[PDB]
Amino acid sequence: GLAVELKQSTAQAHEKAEHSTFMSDLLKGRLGVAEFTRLQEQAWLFYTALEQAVDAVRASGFAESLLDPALNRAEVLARDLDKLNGSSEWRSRITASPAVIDYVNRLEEIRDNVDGPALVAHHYVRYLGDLSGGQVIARMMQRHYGVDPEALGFYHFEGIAKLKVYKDEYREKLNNLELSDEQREHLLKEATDAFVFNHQVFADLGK
Ligand SMILES: C=CC1=C(C)/C(=C/c2[nH]c(/C=C3N=C(/C=C4\NC(=O)C(C)=C4C=C)C(C)=C\3CCC(=O)O)c(CCC(=O)O)c2C)NC1=O
Ligand SMILES: [Fe+3]
Repeated sequence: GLAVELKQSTAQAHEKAEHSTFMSDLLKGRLGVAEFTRLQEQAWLFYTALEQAVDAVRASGFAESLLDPALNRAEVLARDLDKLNGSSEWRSRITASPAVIDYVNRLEEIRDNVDGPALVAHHYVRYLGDLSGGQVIARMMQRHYGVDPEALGFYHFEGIAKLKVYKDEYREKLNNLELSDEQREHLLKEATDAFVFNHQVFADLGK
């Protein structure tokens, strides 16, 4: 089924991204809230784009049930960024790193083409990862750096009760999407690209 094909097809790419030096250093406690704050700022930029593409694709009637508005992160992230930075100065200060320009560009292309299969791929890579590994990242931020849980809204998924059931239903929804061979292939290739973008985001943060 598609959920299994996605996981396996992308496993290599998930591994490259997951074990990048910046994320590895961040999670081990080698870095700081400032570095975590920089990541969330870059994530705000790309979640903002992702969610415009989700909106376009949901509106077209494609994969509707999967593209649960409860997953939207951009607004909670801004709120986390207001707390982390102590004001909204960040909105005028932040600039997309080169990795984020490419990532955001691809998201805007998908938005504008209203490319359902491609958007699903990006949705899987960001949201199922947030739901899967996000409590680990949040827990490390509180543990290593004393980050206040109120500045970790991005990881809380307010509005979802049983998380493992949610993930299971999300995978069933993936397995239920109607897709041509052409569309399945395009989705799978796009999932690898999504991991490729995210790894470069961390590389650029590492620099
Ligand atoms: C850009 C980096 C990055 C992305 C986009 C990412 C996404 C991601 N991680 C996942 C699972 C997972 N992710 C992790 C671990 C991590 N996940 C993390 O993001 C980090 C920092 C860790 C480090 C511990 C583990 C253990 C699983 C298995 C859980 C599952 O399959 O639901 C899944 C679901 C796999 C599936 O069920 O098909 C996705 C889409 N993981 C990443 O690392
Ligand atoms: Fe992960």
